[PDB]
Amino acid sequence: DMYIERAGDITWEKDAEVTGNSPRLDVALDESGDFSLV
Amino acid sequence: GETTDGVYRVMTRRLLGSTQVGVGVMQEGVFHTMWHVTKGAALRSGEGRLDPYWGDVKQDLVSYCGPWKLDAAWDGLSEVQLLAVPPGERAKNIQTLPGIFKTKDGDIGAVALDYPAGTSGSPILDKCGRVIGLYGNGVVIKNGSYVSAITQGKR
Repeated sequence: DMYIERAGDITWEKDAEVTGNSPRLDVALDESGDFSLV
Repeated sequence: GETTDGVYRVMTRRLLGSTQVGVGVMQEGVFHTMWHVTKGAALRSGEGRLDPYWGDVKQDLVSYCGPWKLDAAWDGLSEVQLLAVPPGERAKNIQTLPGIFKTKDGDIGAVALDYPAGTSGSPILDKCGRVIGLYGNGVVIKNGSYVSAITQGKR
């Protein structure tokens, strides 16, 4: 038995913490929806 | 029982207790999440039931009550925001510049953000508040961290 609960609005925040890099990766997508590096 | 718009946690009533398995987006009367979150199982919205409408395992997407409504995409240049809804924590916008999944069929945006496996399905937003994809399907890179594709469906 699964159920959903509201978590908030879908809005861009004018003061969000910026983090994470921007890696460019060659990947492949198989029939089962799995990504894998090349 | 509810069709309002916003971001939602996807919870389960398992063995003993509740547990957040994923996150979703309700928009235009349709609930959008990732397939590995619900596995095509119906969801409960209070007293009303949400029945799967469309799903694709390769896309890793599922929509309830109607067709996929999210059609925005990353512009390849600007920063985006991950509207992460982790288990037990309030929804938070995490701004980032996406990387690139260079595939056989083209480039796909990817956010190098690592969050609990109950954040799966969290929307990724552009500067205009549009959902350009969902968070939760990606790769673990050569060092051990996680990189999620910006998984979007077709409208």
